[PDB]
This record gives sequence, C-alpha cells and structure tokens, in this order.
Amino acid sequence: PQITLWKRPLVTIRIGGQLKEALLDTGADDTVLEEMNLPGKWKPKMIGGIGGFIKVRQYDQIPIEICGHKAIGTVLVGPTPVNIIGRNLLTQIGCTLNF
Amino acid sequence: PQITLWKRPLVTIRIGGQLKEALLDTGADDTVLEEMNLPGKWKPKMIGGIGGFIKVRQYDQIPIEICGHKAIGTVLVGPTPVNIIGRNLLTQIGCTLNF
Ligand SMILES: CNC(=O)CCC(=O)N[C@@H](Cc1ccccc1)[C@H](O)CN(CC1CC1)S(=O)(=O)c1ccco1
Repeated sequence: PQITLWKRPLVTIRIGGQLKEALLDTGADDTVLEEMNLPGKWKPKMIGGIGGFIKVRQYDQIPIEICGHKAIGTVLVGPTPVNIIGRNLLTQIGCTLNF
Repeated sequence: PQITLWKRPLVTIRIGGQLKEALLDTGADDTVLEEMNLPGKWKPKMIGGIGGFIKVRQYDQIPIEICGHKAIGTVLVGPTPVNIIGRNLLTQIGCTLNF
C-alpha cells in the first residue's frame, strides 16, 4: 500500500500467533513492542529514545507479519509508549519513504 | 525522491539561518529540533517517547525547508538527541510510506 501521514501509520501485525496494532516508525532503528511473552531465549539490552534509555529484552529471529508482509528479525520487548516497527523490519518488507 | 531505510533517513533541513540534519520520522506526531535560540513567542510543552518525557518550547508557523520542499508549521525546540521531522511537516512535503 501507499500510506499518507495525516494519521499515525498504524497497522495490524501478527506475532507469536497474536494480532496487535503497531506504528510504522522510520525514526526507529529497532522494532520495540510493549510488554508481552515471546518464546525462546532473550538477551538483556538497553536502547535510547527521546527522554532517555530503557531496558528491553532482545528476541532474535522472530517472525512477524506486518500488514500482510512477512518479516523475520530482532524484536525488542519493553516499556515503549507504543508498539513500533523499526527500520530493521521495515527494510525486510520493502518499505520506503517517498515524496 | 525515494529513500530506503537501510540507514537512518537523515536529510538536510533549513530553519532560521541554520542548515541541520534531521530524521524523516513517520513515528513522530510532532517536529522536534535540537536546542536553538529561535526568536519569537513560544509556549512550554512536554513530549514523550521511549525513556520518558522532555521539556520543549513550542514555536508556531515557523518556515522550514526539508530536502528543498517548503513547509511551515509548529516546531518544538529542546534537548532531543536528534532532530526529528514529524508528520505535521511530512504531510506538507507530500511524504508517504510505500511497500
Ligand atoms: C535504538 N533507538 C531507536 O531505535 C530510537 C527509537 C525511537 O525512540 N525513535 C523516535 C525518534 C528518535 C530516534 C533517536 C533518538 C531519539 C528519538 C521515534 O521515531 C519518534 N518518537 C515517537 C515514537 C516512539 C513512539 S519520539 O519520542 O522521538 C517523538 C517524536 C515527536 C514526539 O515524540
């Protein structure tokens, strides 16, 4: 799809078998989801945003279907204000900015 | 133009008498610029993201050129670690996400 930016670019994702809403976020390096359970091993990590650093759990090689497009990659879980799809997965689904 | 997301989508912007590098950020409702001493009236505001909130100064109807595209709108100024072009200006320059 082509998505204009008058509204937040929120899309439905499927991850760990469950549907969630998430923000397509070109200003995010990484994909960060609100507190949830995911299978497998994770590693403690820290990331910075506006207003400082948080602790997250890093899950590697996690499949997510983003608006009907398949990705498999790193998913961080922690106290983000909203579920965000970052560049690591935006690139996988062929997402570009155009003007 | 088309901008892929392998790296941060940083572009040159012009505001006041200053050229700066700023993120084209679909995840940002607002445009947030690093500390700069702009003339004119402003209103205090708080904005938040991953690591919590920061204090900013809200300036309205500020002309800003992004990648040679003119825009005019609200600019928040404060201790952000990166210059952020939010959806309020991305819409003005005709920016879309596409996949
Ligand atoms: C490893 N770090 C990241 O991936 C950054 C994730 C992030 O917080 N991105 C911000 C933009 C940003 C990038 C780098 C440093 C600081 C900020 C995101 O794209 C825009 N934010 C809102 C989205 C998290 C929901 S925001 O907090 O910066 C913002 C922008 C305007 C008002 O708030």
